[PDB]
Amino acid sequence: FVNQHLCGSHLVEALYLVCGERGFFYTP
Amino acid sequence: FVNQHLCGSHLVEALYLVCGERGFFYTP
Amino acid sequence: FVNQHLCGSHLVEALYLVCGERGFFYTP
Amino acid sequence: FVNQHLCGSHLVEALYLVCGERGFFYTP
Amino acid sequence: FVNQHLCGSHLVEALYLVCGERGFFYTP
Amino acid sequence: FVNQHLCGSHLVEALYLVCGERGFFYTP
Amino acid sequence: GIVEQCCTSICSLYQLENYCN
Amino acid sequence: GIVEQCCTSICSLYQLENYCN
Amino acid sequence: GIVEQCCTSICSLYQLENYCN
Amino acid sequence: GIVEQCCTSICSLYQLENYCN
Amino acid sequence: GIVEQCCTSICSLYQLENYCN
Amino acid sequence: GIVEQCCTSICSLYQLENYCN
Ligand SMILES: Oc1cccc(O)c1
Ligand SMILES: Oc1cccc(O)c1
Ligand SMILES: Oc1cccc(O)c1
Ligand SMILES: Oc1cccc(O)c1
Ligand SMILES: Oc1cccc(O)c1
Ligand SMILES: Oc1cccc(O)c1
Ligand SMILES: [Cl-]
Ligand SMILES: [Cl-]
Ligand code: NA
Ligand code: NA
Ligand SMILES: [Zn+2]
Ligand SMILES: [Zn+2]
Repeated sequence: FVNQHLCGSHLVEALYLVCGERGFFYTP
Repeated sequence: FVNQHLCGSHLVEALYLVCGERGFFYTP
Repeated sequence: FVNQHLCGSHLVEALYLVCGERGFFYTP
Repeated sequence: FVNQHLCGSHLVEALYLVCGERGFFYTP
Repeated sequence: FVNQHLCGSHLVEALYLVCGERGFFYTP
Repeated sequence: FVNQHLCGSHLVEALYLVCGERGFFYTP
Repeated sequence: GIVEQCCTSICSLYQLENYCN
Repeated sequence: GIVEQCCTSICSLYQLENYCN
Repeated sequence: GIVEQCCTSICSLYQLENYCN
Repeated sequence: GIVEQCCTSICSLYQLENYCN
Repeated sequence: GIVEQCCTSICSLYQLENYCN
Repeated sequence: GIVEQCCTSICSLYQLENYCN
């Protein structure tokens, strides 16, 4: 699904911004 | 450091693209 | 001036996400 | 609405480019 | 046509990263 | 050179917007 | 607003310019 | 998960913090 | 074109490579 | 402006909020 | 090329237009 | 790590795959 693919791109960007130094996993 | 901050933004985008369904951690 | 130009692009995306419904003013 | 949220992200980048030194006000 | 417009933006970024030194042709 | 690599990412997005239906050729 | 104008039909550079200061 | 919660309705940055480490 | 090929179903890196110079 | 404030040293989310409407 | 022209000085919309098909 | 390796010289997508899960 391209819609999920594009959504996830923006999600990663948001997580990078908010998660600060702690970071994040992206899994789906 | 803003340079690292901007670099990391692009790194996350690249990891999202290449890591496919397996995903990734961003930690630094 | 290119470095500032690239930084600005990231700043507006961050403001978009931080400010949400309120929006923001970008005045360079 | 997520479609609009993703659209907005691209709109702010486009305004950044188009508006140059004028800057812009973003409101949804 | 907006959905395709947003998709295209992601496509060109992906091509940038995939194609590296070779560059790419975006012909819509 | 990473500065140029990050610059290029923004250049391709700008070309996407500016060139519209004409499209573009990207080469470093 | 901009979302109503530009998220259901593509806005041209001129249309986007509307939202500049 | 994050796709079901946040690709189907807008998640704020505050809400997204829940997906951090 | 690439938009028709790649904007509904995800194109793999391999598929995208076809559009490189 | 924001570029001067935020393009050398990282601005926190709190700092960025100052530029919201 | 574009990197030489536009990564040390900001390219205007007209300068960027140079690289369109 | 990734910043030292990839913010100081360009890492290709192939090289970046090493940082995946
Ligand atoms: O109508 C739109 C929506 C998003 C970006 C853009 O350049 C135009
Ligand atoms: O709900 C979402 C989906 C994608 C990006 C984002 O910031 C929020
Ligand atoms: O099919 C697609 C569409 C957009 C980005 C991408 O990597 C793949
Ligand atoms: O100081 C900055 C510069 C660019 C993006 C950001 O989130 C913070
Ligand atoms: O000179 C530049 C470099 C990158 C993006 C842009 O719009 C202009
Ligand atoms: O070496 C790098 C740094 C940032 C993004 C990228 O794709 C590669
Ligand atoms: Cl999108
Ligand atoms: Cl950058
Ligand atoms: Na205006
Ligand atoms: Na040309
Ligand atoms: Zn998008
Ligand atoms: Zn950047």
